[PDB]
Amino acid sequence: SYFGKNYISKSLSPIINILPTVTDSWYELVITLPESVSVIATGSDTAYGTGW
Amino acid sequence: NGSLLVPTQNAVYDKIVTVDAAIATANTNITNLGTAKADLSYVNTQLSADQ
Repeated sequence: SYFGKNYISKSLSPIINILPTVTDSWYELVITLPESVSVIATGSDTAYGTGW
Repeated sequence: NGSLLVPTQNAVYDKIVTVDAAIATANTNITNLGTAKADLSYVNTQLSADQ
């Protein structure tokens, strides 16, 4: 577990100090939820600039 | 098409980038076409001179 997400290591060899965010060594199973339940999308309107 | 989901910033940004790349490619095609492909005035003048 890492920042509220679950990452499954997929490297065939031991990995140490490799963050769960790296897609090469981790899977990051996207949390399946009841899609019928209308989960609200909190949208931070923070005027971005098309380079971020 | 049917997607009750929420679009990520990265997917939208990448699609925007490739759309802009396609638009720029079309614009450059128009640029290198007009200057080297399409012409009516001087062609008509040379045709009239030949006639």
